[PDB]
Amino acid sequence: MSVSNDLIWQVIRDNNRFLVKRPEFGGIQFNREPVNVSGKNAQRFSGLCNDKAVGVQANSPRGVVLITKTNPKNAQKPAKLFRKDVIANASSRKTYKSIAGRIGRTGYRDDLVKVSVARASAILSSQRPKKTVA
Amino acid sequence: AVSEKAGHQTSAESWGTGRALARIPRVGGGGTHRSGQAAFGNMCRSGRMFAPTKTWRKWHVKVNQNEKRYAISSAVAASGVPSLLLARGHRIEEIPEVPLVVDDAVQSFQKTKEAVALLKEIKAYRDVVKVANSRKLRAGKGKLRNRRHVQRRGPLVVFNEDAGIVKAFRNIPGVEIVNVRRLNLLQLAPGGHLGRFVIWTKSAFGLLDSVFGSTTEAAQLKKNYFLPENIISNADVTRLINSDEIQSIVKAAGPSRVKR
Amino acid sequence: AVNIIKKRTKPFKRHQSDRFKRVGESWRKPRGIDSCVRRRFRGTISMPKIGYGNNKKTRYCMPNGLKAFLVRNVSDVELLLMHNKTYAAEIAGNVSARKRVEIVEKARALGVKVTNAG
Amino acid sequence: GIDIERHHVRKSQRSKPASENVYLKLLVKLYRFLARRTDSRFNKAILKRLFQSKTNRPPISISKIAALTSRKSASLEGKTTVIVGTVTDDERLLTVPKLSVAALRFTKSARARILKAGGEVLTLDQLALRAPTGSNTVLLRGKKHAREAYRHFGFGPHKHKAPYVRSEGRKFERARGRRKSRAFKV
Amino acid sequence: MKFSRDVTSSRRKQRKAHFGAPSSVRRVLMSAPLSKELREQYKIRSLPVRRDDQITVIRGSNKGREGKITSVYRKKFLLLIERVTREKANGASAPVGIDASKVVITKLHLDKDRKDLIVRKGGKV
Amino acid sequence: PTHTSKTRKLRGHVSAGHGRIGKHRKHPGGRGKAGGLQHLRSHFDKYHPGYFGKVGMRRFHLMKNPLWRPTVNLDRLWTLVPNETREKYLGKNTEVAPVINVLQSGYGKVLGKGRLPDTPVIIQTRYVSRRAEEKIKQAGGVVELIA
Amino acid sequence: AIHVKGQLPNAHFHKDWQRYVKTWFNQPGRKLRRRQARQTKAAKIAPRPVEAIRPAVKPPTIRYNMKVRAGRGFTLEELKAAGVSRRVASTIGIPVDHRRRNR
RNA sequence: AGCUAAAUAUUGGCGAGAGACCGAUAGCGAACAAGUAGAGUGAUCGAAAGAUGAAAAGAACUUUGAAAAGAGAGUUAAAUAGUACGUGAAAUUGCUGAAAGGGAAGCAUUGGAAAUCAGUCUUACCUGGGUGAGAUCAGUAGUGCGAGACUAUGCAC
RNA sequence: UUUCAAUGGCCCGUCUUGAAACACGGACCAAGGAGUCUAGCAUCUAUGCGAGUGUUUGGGUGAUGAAAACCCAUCCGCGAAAUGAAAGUGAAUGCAGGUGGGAACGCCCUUGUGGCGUGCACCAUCGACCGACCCGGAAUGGAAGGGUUUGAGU
RNA sequence: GAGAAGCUCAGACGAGUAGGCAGGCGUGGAGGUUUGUGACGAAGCCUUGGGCGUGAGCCUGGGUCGAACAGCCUCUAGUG
RNA sequence: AAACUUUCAGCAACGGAUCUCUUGGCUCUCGCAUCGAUGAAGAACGCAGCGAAAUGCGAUACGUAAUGUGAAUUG
Repeated sequence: MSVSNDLIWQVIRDNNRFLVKRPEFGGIQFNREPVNVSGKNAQRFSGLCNDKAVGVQANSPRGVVLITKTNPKNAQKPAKLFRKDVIANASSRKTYKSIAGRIGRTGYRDDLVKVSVARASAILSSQRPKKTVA
Repeated sequence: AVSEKAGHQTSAESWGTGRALARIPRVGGGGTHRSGQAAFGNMCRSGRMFAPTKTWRKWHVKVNQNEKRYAISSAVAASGVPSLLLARGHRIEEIPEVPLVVDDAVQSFQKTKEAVALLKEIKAYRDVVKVANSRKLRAGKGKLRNRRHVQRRGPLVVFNEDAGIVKAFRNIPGVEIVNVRRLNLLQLAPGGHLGRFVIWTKSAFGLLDSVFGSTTEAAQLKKNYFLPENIISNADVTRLINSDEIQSIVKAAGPSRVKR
Repeated sequence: AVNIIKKRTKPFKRHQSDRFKRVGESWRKPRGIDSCVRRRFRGTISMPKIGYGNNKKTRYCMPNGLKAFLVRNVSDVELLLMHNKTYAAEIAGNVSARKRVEIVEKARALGVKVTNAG
Repeated sequence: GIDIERHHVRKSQRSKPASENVYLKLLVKLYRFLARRTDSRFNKAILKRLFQSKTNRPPISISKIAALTSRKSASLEGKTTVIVGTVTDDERLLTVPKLSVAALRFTKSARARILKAGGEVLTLDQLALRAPTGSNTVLLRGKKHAREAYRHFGFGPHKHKAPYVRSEGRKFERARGRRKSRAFKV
Repeated sequence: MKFSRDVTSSRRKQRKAHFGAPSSVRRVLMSAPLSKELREQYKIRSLPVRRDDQITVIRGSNKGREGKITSVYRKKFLLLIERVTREKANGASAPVGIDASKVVITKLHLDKDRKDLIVRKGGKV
Repeated sequence: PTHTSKTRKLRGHVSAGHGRIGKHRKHPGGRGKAGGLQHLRSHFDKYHPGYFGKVGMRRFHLMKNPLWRPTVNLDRLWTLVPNETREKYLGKNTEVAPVINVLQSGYGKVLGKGRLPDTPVIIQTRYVSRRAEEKIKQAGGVVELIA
Repeated sequence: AIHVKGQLPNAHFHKDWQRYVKTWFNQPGRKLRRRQARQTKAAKIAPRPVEAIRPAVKPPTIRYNMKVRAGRGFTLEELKAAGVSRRVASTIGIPVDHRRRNR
């Protein structure tokens, strides 16, 4: 059993919880779902559609957490569908290598490696301490 | 509808030309503010509105029974897709399985505490928390017309036998309980949006086959009813396009982008 | 976002709105049978036309090359984490002082420019 | 100033189906790719007919399909029949031949009779998989002018068309203007 | 959720009934909860207020103020309490009204009718 | 609905689509369909010929129940029997022939159109056309009249 | 005037028809009231059957003579053949129709 | 010659439950002492008019004035809520400030003068150079059968 | 943003061939203010089913709480047969016919605006069948033979 | 990858009353959704400040204010 | 150079728009059937400690008897 990912995208392309669309700037759209890394509303980036999807989130108090969709046999098991790897407090290079290895070198999603690394870098730069100027 | 006599309960006639006044009818007599004022016009204060609303306006809309069953079947099928539930906003990230079926002992529940405990154990209580947090006062004048509060929709419990499950689950905010034999589209696709979180009982899930039947078999509880046939056998167009049967016969891929 | 050129900076005021106070400044197309603005006689006011449209690349862009994305809470600022170089954050006018401070601190952490900051 | 007459400027063809069916859009997407990446006019014809309206896609019957593929000089013995539309049943045909039919949708009775007779029913995506270019395929259409509106279209003097009548019988447009005994006959 | 046919959830009707209730109904409307000791003794949660009832204010600016109910202004839905006043410009002490639900009774004015009401509610003696 | 109506787009246009010369006055050619012989004759004679006049006899107090006689053709006679009856008799060789009661199916007369299988069949009907009876006899069946 | 396609108009609305417009907003209420009324009658006349036994008759005319429907009451000859008096048939719930005859 | 329940109607009266209706020029004419005030001999005609404040706590007292009131005060979270009272637009008006003006003014294009606003530029990844300190890195070893990825234990100091 | 200078700029709406008009309305401002609803019809489009189609006239789950949603039977409406005023009659010679153009497909020639074979839809046309009319027409019946015709037919 | 409702390249063209069509802006109410805004100040109003859109309009800074209000997908109308 | 006129802005006026509410209206549904010569509907005149309009009442007059609640009415 498998409901088509193309069918799911057609249903949720314009109406779903994680889409933030606004008529400003000619109708911009943003995707906020946890298992999407690009941040834009597209079928190739929608993790609710793609069987194999990746996502990067901030981790408390530091580091990032990589969310990946497991084997499609867990499609009807949402509790077993998502695997979360909390990257420890490692250097930026170590984090990039770990993400690149777990995403691209394993054949999972070779096209999302650059996006995942960039998002991880942005999260780390956001988590860095603030040198307040008084 | 407005009153039939609204705007007509005055005695007024037009004064004609030569009085340096608009030819709209005016109230006769004297000794009061209403005297000499215009009436009977949609542009006049305390007059008659343009095209007064009638009660015999068509309020109800008829739908073919086959179309209604098609919509209900699509809503039930959509409820079994985990991505659609997340799309509709149901917090079902940590629930064990979609569709979610519980034991028939739930139908014999007697307390809201038991119902809440079951929801927390099957990880469905996050929807209840979402509904409780989302409860807010309505924006606009609907709060003056017995519609003060608005909130989100929670899980839809479907049962076969009522032994206390309805009373146990009814007080939980956002939770709607319905019998399997009378599934409602307004609850299965609230707001016209598919992907409602539904919790079935064992008996209700087992009776779903007899309620809807199949494409080739007739439904036991719906006479001469068959499930609709789809116009596409496999809706994975990307797989069909990238399959060997097509890629082996297509011409040169061509340039996806051409330099200026 | 680079070399932004405005074809016109005038707001296309409505005809005779200066003459009469009941006539609003919002543009309305003159449809009179003897209207001179509609016929575009020399010396009259200009009418909005599709030819005045700005370049698609530079359209909707602030003079700094960014686009003012409205933010009402912290989550709206997190929406701009990846689009740091194209979208700036405009805090909604109905946001309280506490939430405004939180939004500013989150945008500063994310490196997102804020238009109505301070 | 340039003196150019603008007569055939805007094309009067659909570039997208009016229907909002998601599965129909999926079929359109598949055959958009097929028409672009193949040099077969069959794929272009299917894509064009996918955009057409309900009136422009008349239904066809299994009797009509059987009659068209069982002509003496036909040689359409085992070829697959493709129609972009609904295939209806004809109860007047007591015995159904073995037919391979591909269509948008099938009537329940027609599909059951085809399967019982030993034939096969395919969707358009299945037809695309089996015959990516439409080889050995009999492409058919329903009768476009078989609807009620074409009985009245073109009504006028000496046109022999059906008038729009509230009822049927005498006292209903069967008088002066319709026979010689009453002034004139049309 | 209300299910009875004789119960109205209309805001208009509910407000009309509350603001138009007669004195007998307003007596029941102006009810105050009993103290923890009173609840554990009489097995009653709340009771309609009465004159010479010992109460302490729970909410409002006059928190912690104990005293007896000087008068029960049922027309204004207010309780006038002893020594709970505010000074005026001329020096007169204008009493300050407190809602019956904003105070808790610490000692009841127990008469024969009050005792009957307690037993009717299900209270012990 | 109202939001997709032409009135919402006609807002701001003075004449509301009815023109500045002819306007949208009250009935300028009369009410209803009056004038079909004098000033609407050009429309009546070209689009509704035969409207004016008398043709035929009058029948006082016509009742359609005695005139009730729906018709069915030969190529649908075998569709009136159940599927099991068709599998038992159609195309087979049995000592008895199936009986098709057209009146019970809801028809008054049997008309001759289309073809019939060579298997014999008994047709019960109030009326039957000559061609229908001939084709049924050719197929081997018989027609017995009922009331 | 008439200048568009289609059949000529035939609207019968030249009277004050808006005064006598009948709405069906009370249809579910009427259905509930009738259901409650027959439930009340069933409880009142229990254990007697809610509906009396009716004879089987052939509807008149050639359009409906091939069907069988329910009649009003049994004829006197039918009651005599069944050994039931007409004065006792009503008591035991058997309707009597003096107009109908057995041809 | 005659009687007869039910299914049927119900813009009147009484009671009740509701609304994808109107939110004070709307909705009944009437949300308020409304068929009231008021007009006509009469038949009849027939309005306008809701909101301080949580609580009057509705401004004690002093001073000026014949008084009305003003100024100090006082109450209040608020008197930018004082009963002429929720907020408080426009038309219109007074004071102050700026500018212009030889029988109209208003507008459009361009620039001048005056006034006002925008930049945080050079941030950020990365690296050259100095020192401090650090549980320490490449290749590895053990802990899913080939290739590859990641985590963990140790070596590599 | 204000103002100055240069240049240009007639008061809007309306009827009208023609308005700046010595043609009409407009002293100012706020609020209100005019293609709506219903019974039909016609074209087009979408949806479901399809020689069928329409559950809501009605009945039941129904008491709980049910103006909703869900289920259910017999009539009936429209369509499946037309023609004639009517009595009446009532649609296959054939592969449900032939001819021309004709989508798609298949086979060749070699690059052609190429030939061969069927041929969906649609149009034009020659026929065949049903009803009406005009015939001959070998008490009642009009079976075969026809026709310069006629029908909103097959 | 670029909302395949997408991306990319190239050419030609652009007056308009009556009138036709399409795509959009704005208003009241309804369903769905946004751990949506808000007494640490919602709506409204004023503004000699700022920004976006050809435009209908929208966002924002400052002042007043005191209780509700909004974005997106649909439904609807006593909607400019 | 003032005064005067015009525009804008800040305060102060005139006015009551906008916004938010609403014991009101309108509409629908459900249930019921009860005026009068034993004097109806309606009209007039009076009744309270301070009461003119409204509600209530009738010289037993914002009312008596009886019944129920149980400490108020309130300026």
